[PDB]
Amino acid sequence: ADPYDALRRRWLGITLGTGYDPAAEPYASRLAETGERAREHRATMAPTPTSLWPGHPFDPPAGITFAYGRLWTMTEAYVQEGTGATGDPALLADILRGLDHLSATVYHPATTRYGNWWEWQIGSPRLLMDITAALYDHLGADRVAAACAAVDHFVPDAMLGAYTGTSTGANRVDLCRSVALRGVLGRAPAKIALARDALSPVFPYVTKGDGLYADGSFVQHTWVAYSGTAGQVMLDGLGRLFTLLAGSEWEVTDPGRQLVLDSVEHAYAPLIHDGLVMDTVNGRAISRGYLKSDDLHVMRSDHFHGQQLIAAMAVLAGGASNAERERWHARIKGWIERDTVTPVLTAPQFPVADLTRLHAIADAPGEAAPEPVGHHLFAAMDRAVHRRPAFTAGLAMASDRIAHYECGNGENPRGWHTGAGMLTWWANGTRADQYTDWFWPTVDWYRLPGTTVSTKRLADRAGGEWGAPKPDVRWVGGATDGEYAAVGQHLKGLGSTLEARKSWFFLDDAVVCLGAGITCADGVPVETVVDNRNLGEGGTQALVRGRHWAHLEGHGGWIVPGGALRTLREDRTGAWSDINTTSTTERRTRRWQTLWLDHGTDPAGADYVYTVMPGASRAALARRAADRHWLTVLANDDRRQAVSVPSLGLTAANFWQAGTAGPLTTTAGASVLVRRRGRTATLRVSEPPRTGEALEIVWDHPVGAVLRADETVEILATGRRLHLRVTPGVVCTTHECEVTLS
Repeated sequence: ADPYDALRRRWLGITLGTGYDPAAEPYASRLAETGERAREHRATMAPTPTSLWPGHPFDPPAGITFAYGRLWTMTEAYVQEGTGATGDPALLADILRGLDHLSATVYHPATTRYGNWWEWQIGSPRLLMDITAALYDHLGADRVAAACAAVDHFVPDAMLGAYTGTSTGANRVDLCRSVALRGVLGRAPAKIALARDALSPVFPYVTKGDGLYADGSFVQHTWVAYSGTAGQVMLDGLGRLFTLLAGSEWEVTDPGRQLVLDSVEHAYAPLIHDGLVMDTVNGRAISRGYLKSDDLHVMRSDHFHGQQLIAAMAVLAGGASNAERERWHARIKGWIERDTVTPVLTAPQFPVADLTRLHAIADAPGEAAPEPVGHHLFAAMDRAVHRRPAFTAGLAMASDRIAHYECGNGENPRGWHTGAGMLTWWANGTRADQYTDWFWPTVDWYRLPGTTVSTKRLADRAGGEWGAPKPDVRWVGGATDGEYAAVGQHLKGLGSTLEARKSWFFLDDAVVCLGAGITCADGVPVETVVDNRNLGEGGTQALVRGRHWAHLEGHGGWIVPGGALRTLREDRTGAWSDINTTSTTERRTRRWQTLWLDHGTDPAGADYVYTVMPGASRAALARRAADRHWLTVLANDDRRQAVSVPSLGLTAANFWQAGTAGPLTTTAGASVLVRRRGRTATLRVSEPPRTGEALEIVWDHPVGAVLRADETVEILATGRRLHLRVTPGVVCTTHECEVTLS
């Protein structure tokens, strides 16, 4: 009918959800809880020249936002079925008095802003608009017009002008949201259109600093890999607006919008496993667990963050094409089926609108999609993710672009080595709670899985907060064909003289890990942590040691040739408060199985070889341990590290400098993957140092003719050898060339 009516109602569908049964669980419990809190706020509401609730003053301005936040909850009790206060006139009268009092006292066009800009331009107006929308029919024309004028005053048009300062990224999105709503409720088309338009500069990929990158990475705080939690914010915020405006005269039509939509499968989905989103992209938030300020007592964890990120995808899906919706829902349905740790459909933190969208997804006909097999290298944030039938793995590195770790606001004080080549993993089709079940509050932060560290003692927050500490290196990245990968990290340890070359070769049922050039002058032992597994409370999983191997029941195994493997099993006790000033002091005990290699004190060019086989059975492990022809280490030194795997027709090489490994030669630091498939071979090369200088590769193998090659790849010779000249760019893109053999 009317276009403003269609938006208002669509927004209420988005904010409150639609078409569920308020008498069914879990809705019924969420609605009752909103009722119960609304009664407590109504009982305590007390209007005075300086507050609306006692103890929350209007200066500092957080007191204003705090007041609107409670009137919102009161509104929800008013409009929703099953709260035990649905449609109660006395509750209505109290929301009114509270709104009038804020309007009359602080939040109006005569007040010149004080303190934190965010409370006036984001916190408060986003709630005022939602209240005005939910209570549109009960508020009268003067209140509606006065809410609009207040928004015009605190968020003028100019706040949607220059894309800078407090008006970028998530801030820009949330500013548009208020303007858009003010347009809808005040029936002002120009404000809607300005909201629509001011979304545009959020769409393009960035190439430095905060934002989404073309390769799918997502960075925040300038240096910190942050897809896990900051991604939730950008998808939910944009998701709300794309959905609101879809089908209307102000629908987003900017072709950039496709980069937002593409991000769901290209940036976020690969970091989601059976419901969790990987702690390698959760920054300091890995340390929260039970928050002291959280009255619902819901543990933060990789699953909790995953649930939020999944919910946000389900929001954006109303703003996408049909074909997109049907792919995204199929993925979400798969996650909903596989997450046995924190059941998505009954997650306690979900409000009913999120519950509604996720149940509609689970109740629809259509595939539950499995996570596809493959490899995603997020080079711009130094992250990799590998999936095979037997397991899922996530790797965290650090470079001159990406912090070793973030600490700040009293969180994550010991996260120093989470960037030191940390290799996290899950065995597929087992409960996916390895990092969820009080992993972080109990772990030994000096022996994170996969890493090489000096055992040197470090202070809490060593290196500085907010992602200040970055190793002084360039070569961090790799090459992939979307299925297998050569990844390498030139490591300088946090707060240490440690320097090391670490490589990972992600194969079909294993990751082969090579290290070389391990050099330290700290005066203390240096370790490589072959693994460190949380076993849960009182775990009795058998550890069996053949081989040069060990196998951990329920987990997988490790092959370490040349012996000297150490192991320790021990119980460790801790509390989230040990790693977060804002978390509770409740304690748990967890048992741990830790494996490592001891490089001695002051190593000078030490090295290692090990293979981890996540998810492997005992028997698969004993056979691979006895098999000495499946893998050849072609080179393992500080000039180059390289493997040959005949069963995959695979040659993989990290060149730390010009050199030769097996049949490959390069003029410069490069990562190279060659795959031979009968009569065809594909070559992939990237340049992780990112100098962008042209480099040459020679593959000593007879090749017939070139089938295809990227523009950036020049063919210098075929016949007896293949000789390429690659102009590689500065973002560690993998360049491709496919040739017929021989």
